[PDB]
Amino acid sequence: GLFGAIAGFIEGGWTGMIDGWYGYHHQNEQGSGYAADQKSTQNAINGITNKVNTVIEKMNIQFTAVGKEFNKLEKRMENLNKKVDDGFLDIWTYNAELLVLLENERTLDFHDSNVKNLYEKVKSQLKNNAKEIGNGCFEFYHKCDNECMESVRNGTYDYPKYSEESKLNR
Amino acid sequence: GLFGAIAGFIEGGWTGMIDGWYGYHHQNEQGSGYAADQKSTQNAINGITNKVNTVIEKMNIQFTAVGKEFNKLEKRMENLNKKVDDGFLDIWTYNAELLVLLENERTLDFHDSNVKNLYEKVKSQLKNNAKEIGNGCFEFYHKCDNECMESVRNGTYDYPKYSEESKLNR
Amino acid sequence: GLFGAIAGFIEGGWTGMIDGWYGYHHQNEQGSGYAADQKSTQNAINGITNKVNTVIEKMNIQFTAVGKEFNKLEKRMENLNKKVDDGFLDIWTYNAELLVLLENERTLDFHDSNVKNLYEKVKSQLKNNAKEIGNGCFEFYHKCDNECMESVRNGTYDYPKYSEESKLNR
Amino acid sequence: ADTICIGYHANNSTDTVDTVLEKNVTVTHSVNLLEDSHNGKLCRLKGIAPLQLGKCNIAGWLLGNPECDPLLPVRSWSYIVETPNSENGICYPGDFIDYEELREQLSSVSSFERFEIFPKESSWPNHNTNGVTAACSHEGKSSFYRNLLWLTEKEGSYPKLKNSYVNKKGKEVLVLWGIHHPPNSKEQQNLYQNENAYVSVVTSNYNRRFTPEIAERPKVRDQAGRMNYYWTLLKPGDTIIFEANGNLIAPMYAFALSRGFGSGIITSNASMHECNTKCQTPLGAINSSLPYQNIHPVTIGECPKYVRSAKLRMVTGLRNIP
Amino acid sequence: ADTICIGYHANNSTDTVDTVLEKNVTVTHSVNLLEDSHNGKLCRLKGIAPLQLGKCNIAGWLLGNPECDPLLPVRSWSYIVETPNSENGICYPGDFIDYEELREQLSSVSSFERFEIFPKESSWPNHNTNGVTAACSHEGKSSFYRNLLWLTEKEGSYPKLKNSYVNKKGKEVLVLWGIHHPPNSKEQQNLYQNENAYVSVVTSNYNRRFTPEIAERPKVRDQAGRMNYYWTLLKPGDTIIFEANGNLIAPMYAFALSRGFGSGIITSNASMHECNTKCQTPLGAINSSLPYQNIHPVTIGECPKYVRSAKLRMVTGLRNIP
Amino acid sequence: ADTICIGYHANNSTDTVDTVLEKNVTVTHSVNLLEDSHNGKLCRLKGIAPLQLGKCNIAGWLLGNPECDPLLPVRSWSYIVETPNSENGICYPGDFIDYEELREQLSSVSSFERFEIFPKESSWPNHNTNGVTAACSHEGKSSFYRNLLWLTEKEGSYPKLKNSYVNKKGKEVLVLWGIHHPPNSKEQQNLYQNENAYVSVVTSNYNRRFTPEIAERPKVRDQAGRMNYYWTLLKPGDTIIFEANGNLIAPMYAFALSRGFGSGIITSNASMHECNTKCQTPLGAINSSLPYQNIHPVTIGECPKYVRSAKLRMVTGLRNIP
Amino acid sequence: CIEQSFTTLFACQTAAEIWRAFGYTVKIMVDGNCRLHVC
Amino acid sequence: CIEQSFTTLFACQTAAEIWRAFGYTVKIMVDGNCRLHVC
Amino acid sequence: CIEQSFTTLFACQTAAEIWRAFGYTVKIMVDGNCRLHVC
Ligand SMILES: *[C@@H]1O[C@H](CO)[C@@H](O[C@@H]2O[C@H](CO)[C@@H](O[C@@H]3O[C@H](CO)[C@@H](O)[C@H](O)[C@@H]3O)[C@H](O)[C@H]2NC(C)=O)[C@H](O)[C@H]1NC(C)=O
Ligand SMILES: *[C@@H]1O[C@H](CO)[C@@H](O[C@@H]2O[C@H](CO)[C@@H](O[C@@H]3O[C@H](CO)[C@@H](O)[C@H](O)[C@@H]3O)[C@H](O)[C@H]2NC(C)=O)[C@H](O)[C@H]1NC(C)=O
Ligand SMILES: *[C@@H]1O[C@H](CO)[C@@H](O[C@@H]2O[C@H](CO)[C@@H](O[C@@H]3O[C@H](CO)[C@@H](O)[C@H](O)[C@@H]3O)[C@H](O)[C@H]2NC(C)=O)[C@H](O)[C@H]1NC(C)=O
Ligand SMILES: *[C@@H]1O[C@H](CO)[C@@H](O[C@@H]2O[C@H](CO)[C@@H](O)[C@H](O)[C@H]2NC(C)=O)[C@H](O)[C@H]1NC(C)=O
Ligand SMILES: *[C@@H]1O[C@H](CO)[C@@H](O[C@@H]2O[C@H](CO)[C@@H](O)[C@H](O)[C@H]2NC(C)=O)[C@H](O)[C@H]1NC(C)=O
Ligand SMILES: *[C@@H]1O[C@H](CO)[C@@H](O[C@@H]2O[C@H](CO)[C@@H](O)[C@H](O)[C@H]2NC(C)=O)[C@H](O)[C@H]1NC(C)=O
Ligand SMILES: *[C@@H]1O[C@H](CO)[C@@H](O)[C@H](O)[C@H]1NC(C)=O
Ligand SMILES: *[C@@H]1O[C@H](CO)[C@@H](O)[C@H](O)[C@H]1NC(C)=O
Ligand SMILES: *[C@@H]1O[C@H](CO)[C@@H](O)[C@H](O)[C@H]1NC(C)=O
Repeated sequence: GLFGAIAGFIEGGWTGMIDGWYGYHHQNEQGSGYAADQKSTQNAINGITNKVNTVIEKMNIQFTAVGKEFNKLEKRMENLNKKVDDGFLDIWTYNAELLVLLENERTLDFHDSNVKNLYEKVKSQLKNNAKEIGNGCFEFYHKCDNECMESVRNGTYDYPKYSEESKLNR
Repeated sequence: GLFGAIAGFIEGGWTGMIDGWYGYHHQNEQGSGYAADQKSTQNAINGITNKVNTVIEKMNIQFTAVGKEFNKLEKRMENLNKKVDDGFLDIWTYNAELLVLLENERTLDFHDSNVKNLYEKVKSQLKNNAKEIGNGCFEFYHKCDNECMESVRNGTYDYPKYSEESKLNR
Repeated sequence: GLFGAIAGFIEGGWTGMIDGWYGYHHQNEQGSGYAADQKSTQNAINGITNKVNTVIEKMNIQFTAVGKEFNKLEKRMENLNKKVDDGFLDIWTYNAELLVLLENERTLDFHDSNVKNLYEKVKSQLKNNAKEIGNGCFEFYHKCDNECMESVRNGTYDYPKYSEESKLNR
Repeated sequence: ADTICIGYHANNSTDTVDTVLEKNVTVTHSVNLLEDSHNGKLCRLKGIAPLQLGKCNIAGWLLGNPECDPLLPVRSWSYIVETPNSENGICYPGDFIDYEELREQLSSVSSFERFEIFPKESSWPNHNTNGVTAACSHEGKSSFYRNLLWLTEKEGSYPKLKNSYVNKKGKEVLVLWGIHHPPNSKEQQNLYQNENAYVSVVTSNYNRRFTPEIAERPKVRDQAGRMNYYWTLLKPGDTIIFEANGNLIAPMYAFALSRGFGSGIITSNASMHECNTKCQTPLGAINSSLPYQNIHPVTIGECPKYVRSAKLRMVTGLRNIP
Repeated sequence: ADTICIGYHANNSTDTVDTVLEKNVTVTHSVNLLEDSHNGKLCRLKGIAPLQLGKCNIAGWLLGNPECDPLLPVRSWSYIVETPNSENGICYPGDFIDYEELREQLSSVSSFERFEIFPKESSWPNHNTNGVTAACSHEGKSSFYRNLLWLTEKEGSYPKLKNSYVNKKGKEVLVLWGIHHPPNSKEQQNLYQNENAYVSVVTSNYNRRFTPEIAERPKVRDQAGRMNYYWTLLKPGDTIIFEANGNLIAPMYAFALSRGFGSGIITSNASMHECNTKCQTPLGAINSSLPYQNIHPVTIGECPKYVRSAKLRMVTGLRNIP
Repeated sequence: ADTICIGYHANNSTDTVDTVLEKNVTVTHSVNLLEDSHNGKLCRLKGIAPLQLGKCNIAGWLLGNPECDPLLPVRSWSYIVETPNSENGICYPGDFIDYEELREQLSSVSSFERFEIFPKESSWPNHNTNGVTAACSHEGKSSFYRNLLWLTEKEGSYPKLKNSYVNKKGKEVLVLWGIHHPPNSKEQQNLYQNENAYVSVVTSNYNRRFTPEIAERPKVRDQAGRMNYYWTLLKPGDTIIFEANGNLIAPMYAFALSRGFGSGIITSNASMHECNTKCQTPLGAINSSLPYQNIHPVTIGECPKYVRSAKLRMVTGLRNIP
Repeated sequence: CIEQSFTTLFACQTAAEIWRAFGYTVKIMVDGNCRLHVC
Repeated sequence: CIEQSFTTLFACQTAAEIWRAFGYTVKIMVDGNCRLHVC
Repeated sequence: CIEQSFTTLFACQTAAEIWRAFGYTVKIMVDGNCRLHVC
C-alpha cells in the first residue's frame, strides 16, 4: 500500500486484537497480550464515519419520479424525454460508482498511514534502547515491565530512565 | 495527517515564521531565529496556485439562462423543462462541493508531505552529527554557527567537516 | 513528489535499467549492473493496468446520436433539446478531463511511494552493515558479491552473516 | 529480551470491495450503499392508500364508465395504480382530446370532491336527459357515463340552450364533457332536431366551438357514430358556459381538485397489503436508509437514488489479513 | 548545544474548510469560490440599458397598446425586464396565438427598426381606417393599438382587398395582425358589409385562412366581441400577402429584427441605476471573478455558475495551529 | 567499498501529461484516451451500406418525386445520408404536415417493402387516374409522384368513392396521400365535378376530414394551386379507409416498415467508399478502442463518447528524468 | 466518552456498528441530527 | 508467468504494450474478456 | 524572481495574495493570460 506498512513490512493482521484497528502486542516476563491504540483508533473511526456521512449527504434521495405519456405524433418529445432520463441515469451511475472506488482507495491508504505513523512514533520514542527486529517489532535492550510497556503505548516512554541498562546490554 | 508531521510529531505551527509555509528555527551562540525554506515554499505555492487554476478552468461561467413559458396545455413540456433544469443543477451542485472537499483533503496532505520531506532531508544530511530530540528538532553534537546553519538550510551541510568534533562529544 | 523519492532524494532516473520501473544498481569486485525489482514492478503494472481498465469501464461508448428537427413554431422545444445536448456535453467533458487529471496525480504518487518503500525495505535489511551515502545508495561495510547482492534484491539478506566483518570495518 | 510490536486488526470478514488499483479486496469492515431489497407489496404512503384502478383506466374513472362504479366514492389517495389490465375507459367510441395532459394534471392531485355541477332534473328543462347506449351497458341494460348527461330533443324540438356554472369551490374544478357525431343525418335529426348544430364552451382561459361531423365510421362496440371527450380546469371564481343547439354530452358531475406534491400514476403487477411506506416502486415498497437503489426508476415518496449499478460497497475498515 | 528545528507556518486566521474526513478545519490560507454578493441594481450590460416594460407586457409593447406609448421609440436593449405589474397587454379582449413562441423569439432580438409596413392613408383606399374602441382608451378618448389598423366598410361597402409587402430590409420582419369576431350579425354587417367574410395571410413559410366566429361572449372591458392576435416572421426577400372581405385588423407598423445572442426576458423587482455590468440577475448585478454563485439561476451575460451551495471554500495553506 | 542503489526507470519518451498540481510533466509511459482520427469516408455499418439521398430529401424519396427514381428499389440501409444539396422534395407546391415527426419515425427504420396498396387500374374504377403536372416533370414530360395517384373526374362525373386496405403485412404500414387545393372554382369543377367536396381518412388511431381551400396563391413552379401531403402508420391488422368526392391524391404505393435500433439520418459532405465500420460520423468513420473522441457529436453505431476536449492523456509510468 | 453528530441516519448507524464491533457502548439519540454517545 | 483479465480491449492493449516495453512476452486471448498471459 | 502564467483571473489574484502574504513583491500583467512576476 502507499505507506508500506499494511501487507507490507508488517506482513499480516491480528485476529487477537479485537478492540480497535491499530495497536500493540507485547511480550515480557509478566506475560503477553494485545491492546489497541485508543487514540489513533478513535480518531480514525471519527474520520471514516465523517467520510461516510459526507458521501451520503451529497446524494441519498430522490422524490417522486413517474413516467410520462406521449401520443403517436409526439415521438420527438418522447425521445427527448427518454434522452434526458437515460442521460441523467448514466451520469448518476458513473458518479456513484466512481466516488465509492476512489474513496475506497483513499480509505485503505488512510489506515496504512495510521499504522505507519504509529510505528514511527514508537520507533522515535525508543531510539537505541531497543532494536528493530522485523515485522513491526522492537526488542528492548532493557527489561520493560507492564508500566514501561504502557508508557510506550501512551507516548510517555522515558528513554533516559532505561538508557544506561540498555547501553550495557547492546 | 497522512504524513505524520503537521499536527503530528511536530505538534504546532510557528506564528514567528512569517515568510513561507515550511522552514527552520535555529538556536546557537549567535542567536536564534526563524527562516522559511524558500525552495519548498515556492514549489508548493506553484503547485497550489496551479491547482486553483485547474479547478477554476473546468467550470467558472454560465452564459445567459432565462426562463421559458408554457401554456395551460403544455404541462408535460413544462415539467420536462423543469426536470432538465433541476437535474443539471443537482449535478453541478454535487460536482462543485465534492471537488472542493476532495481537493481540500489532498491540499492538507500535500503540505504535511512537504514538511515530512524537509524533515527527512535534514535528518539525512546530519546523520549522527546531531541527535533527534523531539518535536522536529535536532541538537548538534558540534558547534553550528550561522554559516553551518545556512548550509543545513540550503542542503549543502558537510558531515565530514564536523564529524570528528561530533564523535568526541556524543 | 508526496513520498520524497522520485525527483527527490533520488535525483534522477536510469536509462540503463530497461526491464522495469523500479530496481537496483550495484557495484562490487565482480562488476556493476542494473536490475529491475520484479515483484514491485509486476504489482505496479497490475495496479496501473487495472486503473486504466476501471477508468475505461465507466465511460467508453455512445450509441447512435443524431440530430432532431423542429419547425418554425417549435423554438422552445428546439432550445430545450439544445440545452439538454449542451448540458450533457458540458458534464461529460468536465468528468473526462478531471478524472484523468486526478488519476494522473495519483499515478505519479503511487510510483513515488513504490520507490520509497523499496528503498526503506533495503535500508531495514542492511541496518548498520552499510552506510547511507546519498542519492538512494548504500555502501557496504563488508564485501557483498553477487550472491549477497541478489539476497538484498530478493529480500533475504542475512545481517548476522556479515555483521562481524562490518563491525570491524566501520 | 522483551518485545513490543505494532500491528493492525484482522477478523473473519469475507466482504470485499473494489478500488481503482485493485479488485475484490477483502476488508475487515464495510457497508453496502446499494439497496436491492423491496417487500413486493403495494403499500400506503404516509398512511394514505393508493387508488387502484383495477380493470379501469383514468378515462373510465373520470368519465364514470359504469364498469368503474366502485371507484365513484373515493376521495383521496397517495398515488394512482394502473395495471396491464386497465382497459375499461371510454365505452362509446371516440377520441379523448389532450388525454396525456390530463394524466399529467392528475399526477399532482391528492384528493377531490366529486359534485353535481349541473343537476340532472333542473339544468336542462326543455330537453330529454335520459339517453343511454348499449355501448355503455351495465347489469344487462343500456346505460351511460355516471358523470355526463346525454341531452336530446323533447317533444320534437331541441331549443338553443345556455347554462353556466360559477366556481365557488375555492379550488380548480375539472369539467369533462363530450361532443356526439351521429353517423347519418336522420340520427342527427332524430336526436337533436337541428341539422346544422353547434356547441360552444367558454371560460376565462378556454374557448372552443364544436361542429358535429356526420359520417359513417366502421362500427366499434356496434356504434357507427363517435363521441369525442374534452376537459378543462375552471379556475376559482371563474364561470364556465355551455351553449348548444345539439350534440352536447353535458357535464353532470365535476371535480373540485386539491393539489399535492409527490403523487403520480404508476403501472404495477404487485398486490395491495395492509402496510405503510415512505417509498413505493411498481415492484414493491422500500424501507431503507441506503443512499442508492437498483430496484426501479419509478418511485413514489422519498426513495434512494436509482442507479444501474450491481454493487456499491464502501470499505470502512482495512485490508483483512488473518 | 546548538539546535535546528523544522516546522510550519501558523497565523491568526480563523477561516475554516471542510474535507471528506474532517469538518471545520481552521487553516492558514484559503479562498472563497462561491459568490453571494450582488449590488441590488438593474444595470446596463456592456454599455446598453435594458428595456423596462414597467406596467406593460410584451403583448402591450409589440401591439402598441396606447398605455405603452413611452416604449414606442426604443430601438435597442441588452435584455427585457418585466415586473410583477407588467399587466397592460391586449386591450380589446381575445387570445394571442403562439404567445410563448413569440416571447422565445424575442429573447434573441437585440434591436429592431419599427417601420410603416402599410401606410395608413394609401394602403386601404376603399375602406375606413379610423376605427377605435373604448377598450383601448387613451387620454379619455377611444383609441387603438399604435401598430395595427382597424379596417371597416366605407360608403356601405367593404370590397375584397389584397395588399402585399415585399421584405427588402435584409432582416427578418415581425408582422402582427388581428382577426375580429363580432358578437352578432348586425355588427358584422355594420362593420364589414359581407356576412360570410374571410381573411387569408400568406408567406413562403406561413399560410392561414381565418373565418370569423360570430357569437356573444361575456363582456370583458365592456366588449362582447373578440379579437385574436397573430404574428409571423417574414424572411428576407419574401412577400407577405393579406386578403380579406372583412374582419381584418391590419398591420400598420412592423419590426425589422436584428438578432443577438445572450439576451433574454427576466422578471425583476430591482430598480435601474446608472451602472454597467458583465452579469445581471433579477436580484442585482454581479461583479466577480469567482467560479460559482448561489444568488440566482436566471442570468444575463457572463455570470458565475449557479449552485445551491451555502459555502464553497478551498484551502490553499495548511492546518493553522498557533 | 561495494555499493547498491535503489532507483527508477528513465527513457527517451517526450510524452507529457497534466496533473492538478503540475502541467506538462514528461513521463516514461502514457496512453492517449482521446480519438481525433477518422478515415474521411462514409462506410457500411456492420456490412450494410447507407442510403445516399443525393440531390433528393426524405420527402422526395417517400413521395416518389420522379427526380428520385434511382432510390425506388432500395430496400434496406444502415443509416440515411442527406447532403447540403438534398433539395428535390415536393414538386407540386404545398405543405408536408408533421414532416419532422415522419423523419423521427424513419430514423428507427432499417428496411421496408414498397408495395402496391391500391393498384392503379383496379382501385378507382369510375375515375381517371392519369393526371400529371408540369411541376413534376421527368424526361421533358409532365409526370407525377411514383407513389401517389391523382384521381379526377371521368366522363364528367366524380362519384363518391370509398376504398380500404387491411394491413396483413404483420408490420406497420406507412401510408402517404395528398389533398389538392385548386386555385379557382372552374378548376375544382373541371377536375372533380363536385364543388363542395370532402376527403376523409380513417384508421383505428387516426381520423381526419379534409375540405379543400379554393384560392389563388402566388405561383410556385408555375402552380397557383396547392397540394398538402399527409402520412400515417397503419398498425398490423388495422384497416385504413379513404372516402372522397374530390381532391384526393390517392396512395398507390405504401411501405411495410421493419424497425431497427441505432439507425438515423445524418447530413454529410463525405464520399461513400467500399469500407465497413462499427462507428460512422458525418466527417468519416472511426476505427478505435479509445473511450473518448472529439471528432463529432453525431454518431451512428458504437462510437467513443464525444467530448470537447483537445487532449486526454493518462500517465501509466512515472516522471521521466534521464 | 465521545460524542458524534450525523446529518444522515445511514452514517449514524454505520458509526454505531463499528464502535460496537470493537466493544464500545453506543447510545443513539435522534434529534435532523443523529447523535452518538460513545463510551 | 502472470495472467491478467480485462473487460476492455483498450486496457488489454495498454497492459500488453507496457509489459512488452520491459521485455516481457505477452500472449493475448480475446474471450467479453481480453486476457494476457505474461512471461 | 519567479514567473507564473494563469488562464483564469481568479487563480492569478489568489496566487498574488499568497505571495504577498509572505512578503514577496508581485507585479501582475494581464495579457487571455494573467501573468505574475514574483520577486
Ligand atoms: C502513560 O502511562 C504511564 C505509565 O503508566 C503513566 O506514567 C505514570 O504516571 C504515574 C502517575 O500516577 C506515576 O506515578 C507517580 O510516580 C512518581 C515518580 O516516582 C511518584 O512520585 C508519584 O507519587 C506517583 O505515584 C508513574 O511514575 C508514571 N510511570 C512512568 C513509567 O512514567 C502516565 O501517567 C501515562 N500518561 C498518559 C498521558 O496517559
Ligand atoms: C549554501 O550555504 C553555504 C553556507 O553559506 C554555502 O557554502 C559556502 O560557499 C562559499 C562560496 O562563496 C564558500 O566560500 C568559499 O570558501 C572556500 C573554502 O575555504 C574558500 O576557499 C573560497 O575562496 C570561498 O570564500 C564557503 O566555504 C561555503 N561554506 C560552507 C559551510 O560550505 C553554499 O554556497 C550555499 N549553497 C547554495 C546552493 O546556496
Ligand atoms: C534470494 O537469493 C538468495 C541468494 O541467491 C537465495 O539464497 C540462496 O539459496 C540457496 C538455495 O539454493 C542456498 O544454497 C544452499 O546453501 C546452503 C547453505 O550453505 C547449502 O547447505 C545448500 O545445499 C544449498 O546449496 C544459498 O545458501 C542461499 N544464499 C544466501 C546468501 O542466502 C534465496 O534462495 C533467494 N530467495 C528467494 C525468495 O528468491
Ligand atoms: C423498517 O425497517 C426497520 C428495520 O431496519 C424496522 O425497525 C424494526 O422494527 C421491528 C418491529 O417489527 C423492531 O422489533 C426492531 O427493533 C426494529 N429495528 C430497527 C433497527 O429499528 C421498521 O419497523 C421498518 N419500518 C416499516 C414501516 O416497515
Ligand atoms: C468590479 O469590482 C472591482 C473590485 O473587485 C472594481 O475595481 C476597483 O475599482 C475601484 C474604483 O472604484 C478602484 O479604486 C480599485 O483599485 C479597484 N480594485 C481592483 C481590485 O481592481 C471594479 O471597478 C468593479 N467594476 C464594476 C464595473 O463595478
Ligand atoms: C481497425 O484498425 C486496426 C488497427 O488498429 C486494424 O487491424 C490491423 O489490420 C491490418 C490489416 O490491414 C493488419 O495487418 C494488422 O496486423 C492489424 N493490426 C492490429 C493491431 O490488429 C483493423 O483492420 C481495422 N479495422 C477496420 C474495419 O478498418
Ligand atoms: C466471526 O466473528 C464474529 C465476531 O467475532 C462472530 O460473532 C461470528 O460468530 C464469527 N463467525 C464465524 C463464521 O466465524
Ligand atoms: C492578523 O494578522 C495580519 C497579518 O499579520 C495582520 O495584518 C492583522 O492585523 C491581524 N489581525 C488580528 C486581529 O490580529
Ligand atoms: C527511443 O527508445 C526506444 C526504446 O528503447 C527505441 O526503440 C527508439 O528507437 C528510441 N528513439 C530515439 C529517437 O532515441
